[PDB]
Amino acid sequence: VQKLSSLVLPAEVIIAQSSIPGEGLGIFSKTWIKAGTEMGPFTGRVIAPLMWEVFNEDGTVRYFIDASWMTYIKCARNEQEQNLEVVQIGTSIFYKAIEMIPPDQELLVWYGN
Repeated sequence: VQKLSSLVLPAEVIIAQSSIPGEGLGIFSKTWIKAGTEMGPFTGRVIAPLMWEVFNEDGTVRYFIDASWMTYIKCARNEQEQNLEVVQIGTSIFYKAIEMIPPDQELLVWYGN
């Protein structure tokens, strides 16, 4: 698996106007992004129970991470336009490409499974 770090904007992506109605900027692929590519860690403030649940082993919510160039990736409104899934590694949040992503396609993230 390719690993894109959340520190500095990867060569594999650029920022341009989001194809989605409300939010202005978005992340667009610049090269092919292979299936399984993981991006992160997504960093932010830990909030007691842009924001993602960090889960316990039993599937309950432990806390929220509230916010990187990753903060420019907009949310998929539905599974059809989703091409990134939130994955938890330990208590860290990564985004993972569900499938191969073609060049010049907006990166849109949501919950998986």
